[PDB]
Amino acid sequence: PFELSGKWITSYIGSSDLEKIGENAPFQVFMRSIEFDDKESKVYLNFFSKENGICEEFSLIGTKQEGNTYDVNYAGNNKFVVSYASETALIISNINVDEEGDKTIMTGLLGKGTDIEDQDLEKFKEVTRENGIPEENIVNIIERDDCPA
Amino acid sequence: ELSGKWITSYIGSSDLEKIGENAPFQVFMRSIEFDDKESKVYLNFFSKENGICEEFSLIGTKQEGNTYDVNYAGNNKFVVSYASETALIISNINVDEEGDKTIMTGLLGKGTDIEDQDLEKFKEVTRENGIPEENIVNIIERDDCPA
Repeated sequence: PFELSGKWITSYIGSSDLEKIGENAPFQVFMRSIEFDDKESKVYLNFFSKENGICEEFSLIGTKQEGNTYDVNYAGNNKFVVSYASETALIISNINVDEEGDKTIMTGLLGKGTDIEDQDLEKFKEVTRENGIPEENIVNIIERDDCPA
Repeated sequence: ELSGKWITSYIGSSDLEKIGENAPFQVFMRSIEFDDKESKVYLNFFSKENGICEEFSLIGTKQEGNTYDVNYAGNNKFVVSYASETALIISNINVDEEGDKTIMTGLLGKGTDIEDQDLEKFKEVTRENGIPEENIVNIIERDDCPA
């Protein structure tokens, strides 16, 4: 029986728009935890993000929708899905439509800490590729995560 | 109401090396939801690597006819060849990285039982996709993944 809730840190993130994941951008998200409240059809996301160089913590709440989709507001409108889940990893696929109306598909490999299992990385790279996102559009987040645990 | 939980029974492939153990298409279905209003399909299942189970949640979009496009270990295009209350036969065309096309078939169920007639319709749809009877593997025998 898989436990999806608990501690989750971001390892890598891929994006179809490089403007959304660079330094201090809205989507260079350093995850800390995700909680799935299936009874109340919600999801609780806690993470850090840099703005003007300093770490800023977030606590959002998303509502479960059609299929395995999750709706959440943050730098536009998001609809994310957990494309993969194993005892060591979680791979999220997300679609953002910012305030301007531009659509960006993103992906992320989350884990239990700073130690990556290449098996989960290959799956993450395979999902990223399927979303038509190129390898040069992948950023290592563990090397950039200097925010508080 | 062809929407609900569906477990894999048998799977047949034109490349036997794809449905083998620790292989990508050795899929242990859990649920399939068909959203007609929004024109989409939702697959929820497991697979295996180094003996460990891995959950997958995919989204596919309806196309011309009854074909659906969904990404998983390459680009797929499947059809629900047959659909009754006890079974769901799926024909699938997978095109991986190398561009290596593979034809597949899957018999889905509700629990542990398999009716002789659905099993039969499955073998008939299989032979119809140009797939040898040898290339059929029993998938419920090895489904020890979580419920």
